[PDB]
Amino acid sequence: GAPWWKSAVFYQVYPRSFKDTNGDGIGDFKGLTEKLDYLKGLGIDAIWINPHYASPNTDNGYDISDYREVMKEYGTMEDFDRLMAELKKRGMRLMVDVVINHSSDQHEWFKSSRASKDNPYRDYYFWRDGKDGHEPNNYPSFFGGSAWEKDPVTGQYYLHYLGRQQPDLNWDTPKLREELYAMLRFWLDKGVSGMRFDTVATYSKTPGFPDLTPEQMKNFAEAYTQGPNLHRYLQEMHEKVFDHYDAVTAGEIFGAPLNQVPLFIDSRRKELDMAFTFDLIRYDRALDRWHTIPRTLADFRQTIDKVDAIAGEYGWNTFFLGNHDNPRAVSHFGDDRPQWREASAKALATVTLTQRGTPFIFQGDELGMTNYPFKTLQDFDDIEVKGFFQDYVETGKATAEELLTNVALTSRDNARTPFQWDDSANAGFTTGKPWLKVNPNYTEINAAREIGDPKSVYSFYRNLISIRHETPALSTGSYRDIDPSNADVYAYTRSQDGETYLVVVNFKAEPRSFTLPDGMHIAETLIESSSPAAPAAGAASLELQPWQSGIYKV
Ligand SMILES: [Ca+2]
Repeated sequence: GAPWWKSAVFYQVYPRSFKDTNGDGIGDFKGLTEKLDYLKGLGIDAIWINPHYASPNTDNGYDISDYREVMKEYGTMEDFDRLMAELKKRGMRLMVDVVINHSSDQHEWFKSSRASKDNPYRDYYFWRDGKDGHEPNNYPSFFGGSAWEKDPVTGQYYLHYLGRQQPDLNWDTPKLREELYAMLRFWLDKGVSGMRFDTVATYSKTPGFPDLTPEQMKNFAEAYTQGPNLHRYLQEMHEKVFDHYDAVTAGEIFGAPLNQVPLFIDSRRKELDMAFTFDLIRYDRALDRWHTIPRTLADFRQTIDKVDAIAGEYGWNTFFLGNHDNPRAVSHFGDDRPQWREASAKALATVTLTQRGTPFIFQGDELGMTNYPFKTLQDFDDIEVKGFFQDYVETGKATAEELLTNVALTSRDNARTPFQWDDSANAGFTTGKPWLKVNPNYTEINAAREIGDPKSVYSFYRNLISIRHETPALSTGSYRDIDPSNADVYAYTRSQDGETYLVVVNFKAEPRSFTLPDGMHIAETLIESSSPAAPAAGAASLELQPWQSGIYKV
């Protein structure tokens, strides 16, 4: 019998934008804890929360200044415990975000580290001499300018792949690794059911920090995942920590080449249980990460196929169409125009809940929430956008207008707009002023209107989730794409123990025909979206309306 997490449905909560209960315009623990019935009624088994630790919030939780206290905005340790207690009451599990590629520069380790060259915490981080009057090498940072930042106190530079205020932690130092393990135990001893490892692939640094080649320079993300001790560190963590608990582990394997993913998730390797990969969510993103490249369904399905293949027999994939780091699912993979939004958010739901892997639903997608209509660069909270302005506008590579028009479609802030609960002031997210503006379409896209309506996107999510739970083939069954070259109609089977299901999803806003594989016939129709009528028992083909989806037993 396969583990519980292979057949669970996860939901991702970005606490900052989920539910505010005290008017500061920032979501919090009490807010999440109040919405657990909503989550439970949806069908959700397990929730992954974004970072909830003490932080200066230069990168909204991903710069942690104390790994053993909760973030002051979210509430208190007691609130957190209540959150756990309430989830347990409902038979739900918590996965937390674990952010140990870097800490905050306000962490006490970094404060001590930077204080002098000879202190017990110097090697908890990377400090290095400049070269030829400048940085130690040509590493760029994700968040703009150099990955190296000079400290006048010592004259040395420290490494930061992320923002200046997120110094990278030095995993080559045994005492630092040991501290990380003791920290992971402090959370696991409290009964957390899962841990999601932020940028898990960049823990290992290249010895000698040589320069990146001009090639490696255009794809720095990948270069940062090539550290030679990476897998030895992941194995040690497992042996010293995960072996002693029963929590599931999942890595954000950002920037790694797809062929290396099995090293992280082959269960025989005793590293991680599940992979978040980014081949799909970035399949139409340019190497600079702010332009987009036109792709088709054929690219979409071929990427999924490849990613499926690498899980193999002993590895396991999560599956996701959206997260706090990417544009909104229906906007990016669907068609969010008002006449197609609901139909294509339904079709993407069918995709999400029939993939082989553990699906993760990002807060708000079950309502068909969309990208935000940003109007000026000042509308972005996102430090990644500030970084693009620094790297591309101030250098004369692009104008402010070219940045705006492109990052409007790609920016993480599209995912971070407050969750749309009802059509009251600010979608009922807060009674104060939201930290990031609510999307005006809230008057038409809100949980209250959606739950009341059997034909809504929400109701469709709920129904799909019930179907998935009832049908083991749809979680753990094999996956086979009927026709990978087809750019109109996505279609594939899921099979387990003699039972085979067929999923067919029209990606065109026009009617289309689908012909079943020779000798395959529709036995039953489990569900359809945007269909006027189910096929007949024995059908050898299908007619599809714009954006129609369906799951059929064959
Ligand atoms: Ca609050």
